[PDB]
Amino acid sequence: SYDIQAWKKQCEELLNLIFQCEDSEPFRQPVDLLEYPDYRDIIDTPMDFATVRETLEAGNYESPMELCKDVRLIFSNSKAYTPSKRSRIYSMSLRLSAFFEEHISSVLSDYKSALRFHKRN
Ligand SMILES: CCCCNC(=O)N1CCN(C(=O)c2ccc(C)o2)CC1
Repeated sequence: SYDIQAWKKQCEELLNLIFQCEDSEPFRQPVDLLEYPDYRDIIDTPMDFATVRETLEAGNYESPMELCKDVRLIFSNSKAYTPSKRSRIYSMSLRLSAFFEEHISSVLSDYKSALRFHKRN
């Protein structure tokens, strides 16, 4: 399965599944600084799933590893901003992270395998 370009549509489909998850609602658009006035005191690099989808559709990811780094930043931002491990929005992030990691692992493996096959000779 050595298609070097296959990751892009695989990531589009996984983003569609994440947008159908009720657990993604807080992560679909940038944090409102009006409602969370201290957000940018703590978070130096905002990230949301609409920004990830737009970056992918612009052709501004070279690899699924770059997309994976931005999605993991959504989750690390939620962990850094939460006042408690028992917060609603943080708990939604942990379930969504487990779902994302379960589905991205084959996308990364197949891409890296395809690149190794491309350089085989
Ligand atoms: C305007 C449409 C939604 C915008 N998102 C949004 O407001 N947030 C999601 C990110 N965030 C957190 O990760 C987080 C962790 C713990 C708590 C209370 O928030 C801050 C809130």
